[PDB]
Amino acid sequence: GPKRGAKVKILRKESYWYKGTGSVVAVDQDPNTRYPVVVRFNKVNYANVSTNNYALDEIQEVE
Amino acid sequence: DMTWEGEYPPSKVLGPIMSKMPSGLLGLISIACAAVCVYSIAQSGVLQQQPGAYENGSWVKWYYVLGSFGGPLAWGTHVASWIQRKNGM
Amino acid sequence: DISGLTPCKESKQFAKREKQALKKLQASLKLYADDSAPALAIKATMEKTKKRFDNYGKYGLLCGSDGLPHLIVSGDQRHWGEFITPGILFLYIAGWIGWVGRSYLIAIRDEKKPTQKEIIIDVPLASRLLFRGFSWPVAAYRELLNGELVDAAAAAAAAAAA
Amino acid sequence: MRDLKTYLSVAPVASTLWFAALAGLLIEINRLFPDALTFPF
Amino acid sequence: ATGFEEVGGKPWDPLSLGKLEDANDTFPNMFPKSQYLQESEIKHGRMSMLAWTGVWATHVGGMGLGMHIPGMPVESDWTKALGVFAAEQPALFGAILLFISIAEGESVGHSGDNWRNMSTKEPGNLGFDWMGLTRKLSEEQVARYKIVELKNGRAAMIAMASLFAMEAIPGSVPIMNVFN
Amino acid sequence: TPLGGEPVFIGENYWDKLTLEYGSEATGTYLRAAELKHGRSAMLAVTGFAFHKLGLTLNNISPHEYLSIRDNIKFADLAAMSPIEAVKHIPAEGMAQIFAAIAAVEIYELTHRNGKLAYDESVAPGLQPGGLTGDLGWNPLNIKVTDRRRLSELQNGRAAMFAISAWVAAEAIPGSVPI
Ligand code: CLA
Ligand code: CLA
Ligand code: CLA
Ligand code: CLA
Ligand code: CLA
Ligand code: CLA
Ligand SMILES: CC(=O)O[C@H]1CC(C)(C)C(=C=C/C(C)=C/C=C/C(C)=C/C=C/C=C(C)/C=C/C=C(\C)C(=O)C[C@@]23O[C@]2(C)C[C@@H](O)CC3(C)C)[C@](C)(O)C1
Ligand SMILES: CC(=O)O[C@H]1CC(C)(C)C(=C=C/C(C)=C/C=C/C(C)=C/C=C/C=C(C)/C=C/C=C(\C)C(=O)C[C@@]23O[C@]2(C)C[C@@H](O)CC3(C)C)[C@](C)(O)C1
Repeated sequence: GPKRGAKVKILRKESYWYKGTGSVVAVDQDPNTRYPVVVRFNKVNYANVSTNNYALDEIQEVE
Repeated sequence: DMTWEGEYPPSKVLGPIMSKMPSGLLGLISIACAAVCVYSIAQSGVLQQQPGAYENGSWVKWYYVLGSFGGPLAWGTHVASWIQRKNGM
Repeated sequence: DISGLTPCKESKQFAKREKQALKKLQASLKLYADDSAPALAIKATMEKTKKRFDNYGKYGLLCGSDGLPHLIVSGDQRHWGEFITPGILFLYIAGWIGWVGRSYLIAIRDEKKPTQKEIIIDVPLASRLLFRGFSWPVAAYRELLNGELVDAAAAAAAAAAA
Repeated sequence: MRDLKTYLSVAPVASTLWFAALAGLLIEINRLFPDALTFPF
Repeated sequence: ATGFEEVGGKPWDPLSLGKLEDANDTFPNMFPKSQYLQESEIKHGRMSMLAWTGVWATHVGGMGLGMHIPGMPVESDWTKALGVFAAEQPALFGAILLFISIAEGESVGHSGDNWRNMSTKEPGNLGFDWMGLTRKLSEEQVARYKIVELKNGRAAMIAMASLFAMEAIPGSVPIMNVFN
Repeated sequence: TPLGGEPVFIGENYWDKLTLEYGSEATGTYLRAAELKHGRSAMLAVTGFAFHKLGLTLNNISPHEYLSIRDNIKFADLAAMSPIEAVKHIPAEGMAQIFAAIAAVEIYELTHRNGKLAYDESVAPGLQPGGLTGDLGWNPLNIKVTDRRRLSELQNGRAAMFAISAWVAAEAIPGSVPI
C-alpha cells in the first residue's frame, strides 16, 4: 500500500478525480475504518472540496 | 458459435457447402466467375453500341445479365478461398 | 471559364458598376466649392474608388452576370491568391498563437500558484515565450514524435460511462 | 514602482493594450494597402 | 556492406517516420509496422528500376535507345504510351495486368498481416529465386546483394521523381534540360 | 617559419607584418593555401592558352568538333577567334556545368574535413583558423610527397601565374618582351 506522502492515482470511477494524481496525507491504522486513507489534491471539485477518503484498492502509486 | 478470434475465421462461417470445399477449387471458380462477368459486360456494351440491336431495349440479353449478377459471386468465392487456405484446406 | 464566369476586365456589367459608383460621388461633389474640405474629401474618395476598380481589372479575378468578383476554392493553383496563399498565412499565425499560449500554461504549471500567473501575467516570461512560436511546425512536430504532445489514456479523468 | 508594474500585468489591462496595439495594426495596414480582396496588388 | 555509407553509418530517419505508430497510443493501428514499410521500399524500388529502364530504352534520338519490338505501336513519349497500347492490344494488355494482379495478390495471401508485425516472411521475399541463387552463394554475398538491390532501387526512385518533375515543372531538374 | 622561397635568392619581407603583428600563425597557413590555389589555377590556364594558340583542338586532335550540339558551336570557329574572344562564345548551358564542378570541389574543400564530411559544426571546417592547409588530399597513384616536390610545385605555380598574366596582357595590349 501507500505511506504518508505517497503520490497515488484514483481508481474510483464516480470520483471527481478518476485517473488523476494526488498525495496521501494520513492512513488510518485502525482497520474498522472502511476508507482509511485521506488523500489531498491541489484542484477542487464542483463543490470546491479539496480532499476525500479512499480505500487501499482504489488508489495506485506513481513513481 | 460464430464469433472468432485470431488472424482468420473458422471454416463454418462459409456455410455447409463451402466449408467442405478445398481452397484451390474455390480460387479457380472465382477466377472463372470474374472472367464471365467482364466478358458479359463487354458483350452488353457492344450490343448497346450496335445499330439495330439496341432499339426498344433489345440489347439486354438474359445471359449477360446473369454474368453481371455473377460479379459479386466472384468476389465471395475468392474470399472463401482465402479462408479455406487459412484453415489449411 | 469556370462555371461560365468571365474575367472582370472583360465583363460589361463590372464596367457599369465602376461608372455608376463614380457618377454617384461626382453628383455629390458639385455642391461644394473647389478648395474646401468637403470637395477635397470627395475627390480623394473618387481616387480611392477608381483605384479599386483598376486593381480588380488586372487582378485576375472572375466576375459573374451580376458584375461582382467571385472566388474559386477548388484548389486550382491559378486562383491561389484567393484562398490558398491567404490560407497558409492564417494557419501560420493561428497555429503560432495556440502554440505559444500552450507553452505558457505548461511553464507556469510546475509552481506553488499556477492560477496566480493566469490573472497576473509574468510578462518577462510571457514576452520570451510569444516569439518562440515562429518555428512552431518544427516544434509541434518534435513533441508529436517524442511523447510530450499527447498524454496517455490513464491520465485523463473520464465520465462514469467511459 | 514594482506594484504598479504588477498592476499593469493584470489580465484586463494586458488585454486592452494588446488589442489596442492589434486593432491599430490592422487599421494601419488597411490605410496603406486598402481594398485587398486577395493577393492581387 | 551496411547500407548507410552515404549517410554516416547511422540510420537515416530524420522526421522519425519509423518511430511513429509507437510514439503515442492515439491511433491504434493506423500507421504501418516496420515489416510493411520494408516491403513498400523494396517494391517501390523494383517498380522504379523497371520503369526508368523502360522510358530510357524507348526514347528515340538524343542520347536515347529507340529500341522497339516489331508489331507494337510507335509512340514518341512515355506519357501517352500506355493508353495507346491499352486500346490497340487488348489481349496482351489484359494478360499482363492479370499476371501482375495474381502475383501481387499472392504476395500477401499466404503470409499474415504485414501492417502489423505478423507476416512470417522476410520483406521482399517473393518466391522468385528460380536461379537457385542464395542456395549456392554464402551468407556474406547474399546479404550484400540485398543492399545492392536496395540502393539501386533507391537511385531509381529518385530518378522517377526527376522524370515526374521535369514534365510538371518545366525548369525543375536542369541536368535534363541539357541531357535530352 | 614558412616554406622555401626563391631558389636563386630568398626573401620573406612582407610576412612577419601579418603573421606576428597583424595576424598570427593561422594567417600563415591561409596565405600559403591561397598561393597554392592561385598557382594551380594559373598553371591550368597557361596550358589551355598554349593549346589554343598551338592548334590542338577537337578538329585537329579528335573526330568531334561540334561543341554546341544545338547552338551550332564548332571548335573550328572558336579556334579562329583567339583565346580571349572564345570564352565568351561558350553556351550558357556549358558555363553552368563548369561552374557546377568547381562549386562541388570548393564545397568539398570546405565540408569534408579529412576522410568525411562533418555533420555538426558552428561553421565549416575550412572557415575556422587554419581551415584549409592547401592540400586537398587528392593523391591518385601518389608518386611522392617529399620536401622537394612541394617546393617544385610552388615554383611552377608562380611562374605559371606570371606567364599567363603576361600572355593575357599581350593579347590585349603592347606588353614588353617577346613570346
Ligand atoms: C484579429 C486578428 C489577429 C491578427 C491578424 C493577429 C496577428 C498576429 N498575432 Mg495575435 N492575437 C489575436 C488576434 C490577431 N493576431 C487575438 C484575438 C489574440 C488573443 C488575445 C491574439 C494573441 C496573440 C499572442 C500571445 C501573440 C500573437 C502574435 C501575433 C503575430 C504572430 C505572427 C508574427 O509575429 O509575425 C510574423 C513574423 C515573421 C514571419 C518573422 C519570421 C521569422 C524571422 C526569423 C525571419 C526573418 C526574415 C527577415 C527579417 C526578412 C528581412 C530580409 C530582407 C532582405 C528583406 C501576428 C502579427 C505573437 C506575436 O506578437 O509575436 C511576438 C504572439 O506572441 N497574438
Ligand atoms: C565533390 C567531391 C566529393 C568527394 C570526393 C566526396 C567523398 C566522400 N564523401 Mg561526400 N559529398 C559531396 C562531395 C564529395 N564527397 C557533396 C557535393 C555532398 C553533398 C553536399 C556530399 C555529401 C556527403 C554525405 C552526407 C556523406 C559524404 C561521405 C563521403 C565519404 C564517404 C564516407 C567515408 O567513410 O569515406 C571516408 C574516406 C576515407 C576514410 C579515405 C580517406 C582518403 C581521402 C584522400 C579521401 C579520398 C580522396 C578525396 C575524397 C578525393 C577528392 C579530391 C577531388 C579533387 C576529387 C567520401 C570521402 C560520407 C562520409 O564521409 O561520412 C560518413 C557521408 O556520410 N558525402
Ligand atoms: C486483369 C484482368 C482483366 C481485366 C480487368 C480486363 C478488362 C477488359 N478487357 Mg480483357 N483480357 C484479359 C484480362 C482482363 N481484361 C485476359 C487474361 C485476356 C486473354 C488474353 C483478355 C482478352 C481481352 C480481349 C480479347 C478483349 C478484352 C477487352 C477488355 C475490356 C472489356 C470491354 C470494356 O469496355 O470493359 C467493360 C467494363 C469492365 C470490364 C469493367 C467491369 C468491372 C466490374 C466492376 C467487375 C470487376 C471485374 C472482375 C469481377 C474482377 C477480376 C478479378 C481478377 C483480378 C482476377 C476491359 C477493359 C475487350 C476490349 O474492349 O478491349 C479494350 C477485348 O476486345 N480483353
Ligand atoms: C473490399 C473488397 C475486398 C476485400 C475484402 C478483399 C479481400 C481479399 N482479397 Mg481481394 N480484390 C478486391 C477486393 C477485395 N478483396 C478487388 C477490387 C480486386 C481486384 C479485382 C481484388 C483482387 C484480389 C486478388 C488478385 C487476390 C485477392 C485476395 C484477397 C484475400 C487476401 C489478400 C488481400 O486482401 O490482398 C488483396 C488486396 C487488395 C485487392 C487491395 C484492394 C482493396 C480494395 C480495392 C479497396 C476498397 C476498400 C474500401 C476501403 C471499401 C470502402 C467501403 C465502401 C465505401 C465501399 C482477401 C480475402 C487474394 C486471395 O485470393 O487470397 C489468397 C488474391 O490473390 N484479391
Ligand atoms: C594570389 C597569389 C599569391 C599569393 C596569395 C602569394 C602569397 C605569398 N607568397 Mg607569392 N608569388 C606570387 C603569387 C602569390 N603569392 C607570384 C606570381 C610570384 C611570382 C612573381 C610569387 C613569388 C613569390 C616568392 C618569390 C615568394 C613568395 C612568397 C609568398 C608568401 C609570403 C609573402 C606574403 O606575405 O605575401 C605576398 C603579398 C601578397 C600576396 C599581397 C597581394 C598583392 C596585392 C594585394 C596586389 C598585387 C597586384 C600586383 C600589381 C600584381 C602584379 C604582379 C607583381 C609582380 C607586380 C605568401 C604566402 C614567399 C614565401 O613563400 O615565403 C618566404 C617567397 O619566397 N611568392
Ligand atoms: C609541376 C607541377 C606539379 C607538381 C610537382 C605536383 C606535385 C604534387 N601535387 Mg599537384 N597539381 C598540379 C601540378 C603539380 N603537382 C596541377 C596543375 C594541379 C591541378 C590539376 C594539381 C592538383 C593537385 C591536387 C588536387 C593535389 C595535388 C597534390 C600533390 C602532391 C602529391 C600527390 C601528387 O599528385 O603528386 C603529383 C606527382 C607528380 C606531379 C609527378 C608526375 C609528373 C607529372 C604528372 C607530369 C605532368 C605532365 C602532364 C600535365 C600530364 C598529361 C599527360 C601528357 C604528358 C600527355 C605533390 C607534391 C596533392 C597534395 O597536395 O597532397 C599533399 C593534392 O591533393 N596536386
Ligand atoms: C488449384 C489452385 O491452387 O488455384 C489457385 C489459383 C490462384 C490464381 C493461384 C489463386 C488465386 C487467387 C485468386 C483466385 C484471386 C481471385 C480474386 C478475385 C476473383 C477477386 C474478385 C473480386 C470481385 C469483385 C470485387 C466483384 C465486384 C462486383 C461488384 C462490385 C458488383 O457490384 C457487380 C454488379 O455491379 C455490376 C457490375 C452490375 C450488375 O450487373 C450486377 C452487380 C450490380 C451485382 C489461388 C487462391 O491460390 C488458387
Ligand atoms: C528488364 C527486362 O526486360 O527483363 C524482363 C524479365 C523479368 C525480370 C523476368 C520480367 C519479369 C517477370 C517477373 C518478374 C515475374 C515474376 C514472377 C513471380 C514473382 C512469380 C512468383 C512465384 C512464386 C511462387 C510460385 C512461390 C512458391 C513458393 C513455394 C513453392 C514455397 O513453398 C516456399 C517455401 O518457402 C517456404 C514457405 C519455406 C521454405 O523453407 C521452403 C519453401 C522455399 C519451399 C520482366 C518484368 O518482364 C522484365
